[PDB]
Amino acid sequence: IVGGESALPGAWPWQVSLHVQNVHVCGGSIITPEWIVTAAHCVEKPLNNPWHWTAFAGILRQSFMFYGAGYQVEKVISHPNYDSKTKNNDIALMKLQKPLTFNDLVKPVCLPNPGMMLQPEQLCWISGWGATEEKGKTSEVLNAAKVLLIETQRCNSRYVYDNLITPAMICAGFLQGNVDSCQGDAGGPLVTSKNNIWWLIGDTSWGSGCAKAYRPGVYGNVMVFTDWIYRQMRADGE
Amino acid sequence: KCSNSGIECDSSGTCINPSNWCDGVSHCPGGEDENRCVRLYGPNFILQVYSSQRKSWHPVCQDDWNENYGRAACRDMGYKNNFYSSQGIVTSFMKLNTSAGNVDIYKKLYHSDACSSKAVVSLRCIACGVNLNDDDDK
Amino acid sequence: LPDCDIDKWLNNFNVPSPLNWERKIFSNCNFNLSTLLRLVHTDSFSCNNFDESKIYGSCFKSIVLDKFAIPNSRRSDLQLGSSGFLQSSNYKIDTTSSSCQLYYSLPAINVTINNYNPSSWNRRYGFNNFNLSSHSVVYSRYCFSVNNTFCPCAKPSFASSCKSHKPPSASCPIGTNYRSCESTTVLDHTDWCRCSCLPDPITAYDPRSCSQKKSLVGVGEHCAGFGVDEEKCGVLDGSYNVSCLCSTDAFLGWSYDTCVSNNRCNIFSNFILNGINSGTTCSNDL
Ligand SMILES: *[C@@H]1O[C@H](CO)[C@@H](O)[C@H](O)[C@H]1NC(C)=O
Ligand SMILES: *[C@@H]1O[C@H](CO)[C@@H](O)[C@H](O)[C@H]1NC(C)=O
Ligand SMILES: *[C@@H]1O[C@H](CO)[C@@H](O)[C@H](O)[C@H]1NC(C)=O
Ligand SMILES: [Ca+2]
Repeated sequence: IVGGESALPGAWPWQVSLHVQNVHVCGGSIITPEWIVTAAHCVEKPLNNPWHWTAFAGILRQSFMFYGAGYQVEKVISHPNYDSKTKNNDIALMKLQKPLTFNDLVKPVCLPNPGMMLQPEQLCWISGWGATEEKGKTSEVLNAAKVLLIETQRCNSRYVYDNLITPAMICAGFLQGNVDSCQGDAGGPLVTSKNNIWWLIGDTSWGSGCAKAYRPGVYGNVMVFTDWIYRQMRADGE
Repeated sequence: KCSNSGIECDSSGTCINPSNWCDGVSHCPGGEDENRCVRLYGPNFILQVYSSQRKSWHPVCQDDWNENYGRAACRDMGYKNNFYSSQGIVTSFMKLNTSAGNVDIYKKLYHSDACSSKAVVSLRCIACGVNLNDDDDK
Repeated sequence: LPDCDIDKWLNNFNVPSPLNWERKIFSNCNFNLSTLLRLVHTDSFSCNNFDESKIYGSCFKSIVLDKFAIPNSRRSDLQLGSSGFLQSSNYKIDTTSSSCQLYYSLPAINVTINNYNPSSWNRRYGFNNFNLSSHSVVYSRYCFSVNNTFCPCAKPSFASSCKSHKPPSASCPIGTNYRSCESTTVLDHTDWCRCSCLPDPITAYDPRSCSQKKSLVGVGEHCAGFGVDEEKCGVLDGSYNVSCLCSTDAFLGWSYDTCVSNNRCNIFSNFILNGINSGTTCSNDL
């Protein structure tokens, strides 16, 4: 995260660090004791083998993420309409082999419902262990920052992203920059507060640079992917 | 992709009749027509069920509604045995046919015009959305 | 018609530790809440997902009672949603049900703490009792589970072929696999043996080789068992003539602390309210 501050324990209990070969690569968001929402570009082949992924919950520092403190990922499900060139439908689910234990440090975030009636520039939060500056290294501590929703019509302007933002994507951040997700935040949560409840409205997807002017962050529209998520969890219960 | 043909199954553009959506029998190739028939609406978690006779979403009457029915709606949405809260809350509705048998949950309800309890069903299938309550700084 | 007598069960001088917490289901009886809090030396009584004033003059299907003594240094762990040792490794408080938490105490002079390891596989391989001072209360910091095929001793035939880092060995019970070891060579050093769960299952560099798996307790569950240092199960050059047995100090990840403050042992109790306004567990407070 560029432009954020260090996060406290329990501030973001759904945030998880996803390690491939015990190195942090992407973030995720807990929705059920055994399901985690993340980005599909994080798990492109050959990184689709669920045996390679371990998830760390409730831990705020990367050096405290010893092997064995993480949970073994059992299954990885990329969106079947995911396009790697346009980053369209950049959403993926991960199932844990053993369910988490919820407490003040590990809690799920609510999946969004239809008719949320969000504001055009609704105040949101992003979080993750991504770099704090462009072309930086994975941050040690969990960071979080305030971003505002950017109307897709404005984000699709010829001066921002020329009709590259699809209905499966939403924009957040600032058209002046300074605050944005970055390298290592992919799959991380984009959450807002309404009715005293935190909702997962986006997963960190793509963008041009980090916190640059006219280049806000693009996130997967989790509301659009809501039907697909429910269908996947419904099938695993079997 | 199914405007002049029906409702898109999302199974590579296959279309079926809107009357066959959430009608109990699986027509779509992947059953997409019979697995997303129950949802939660708005920031107040208003329980809704898609009716096939009317081809639209409608809230649920609190008449004879209990916890087991809410857990059956949560299993239908993919939350498995998870359940958190359920209560009544303040025009086409879905009254609850008690003698419906061992049928899908969204079929245990029939369309009506009013609920005798005056309240619709609010449902939360999992305890989520709670974090650190920040500070008291002005 | 009969009396619940909850106060007598809560005032029994044989108090368990959080490791071996006890449970009593109260059903089909009549209870007086106001006299209950009087007969027990109540310190605090709050409720979660339930308001206390609606217990007086109400019927429930059953009232489930869990209780255990409180290690003084671990009182903060009993806060709802705490990630402390008590709820991670001994008793996880159900935060979803309608519950009530009761803190009270008994005279220390008459209280005998019952520290008992509930792990079946811990007792199978050497663990007998905690020989601790009076009023000391055992709590686990980490729990580990194993399959039925578990055994912590390396095979005597394997150990005999170790030129370096020879593991202790003994015979394992029938139906249990031996400790997974491996004869390895590095540089010119040959028969350098490498076994699992090293240095110990708590700080294991590779937890995937250790058959002992970390496990947090869930609601209604007990501790799966203390992790065992497998380098202390069996003896060096032990034969098949020696049964696999771990020493007392091979069991790790547990501590203890007294419950006595102001000459009284502090006790925790969790109430579970099942089926409000339904059942035959009625209140006589009205
Ligand atoms: C309830 O369902 C049963 C079983 O199909 C049916 O016979 C009955 O007519 C239904 N009642 C109403 C009021 O819909
Ligand atoms: C506690 O022990 C003392 C001394 O052994 C005994 O006199 C006393 O009666 C006991 N307390 C109770 C409540 O029985
Ligand atoms: C032992 O338990 C582990 C837990 O990870 C499980 O994978 C395995 O199938 C069980 N059985 C054996 C024989 O290892
Ligand atoms: Ca159908």
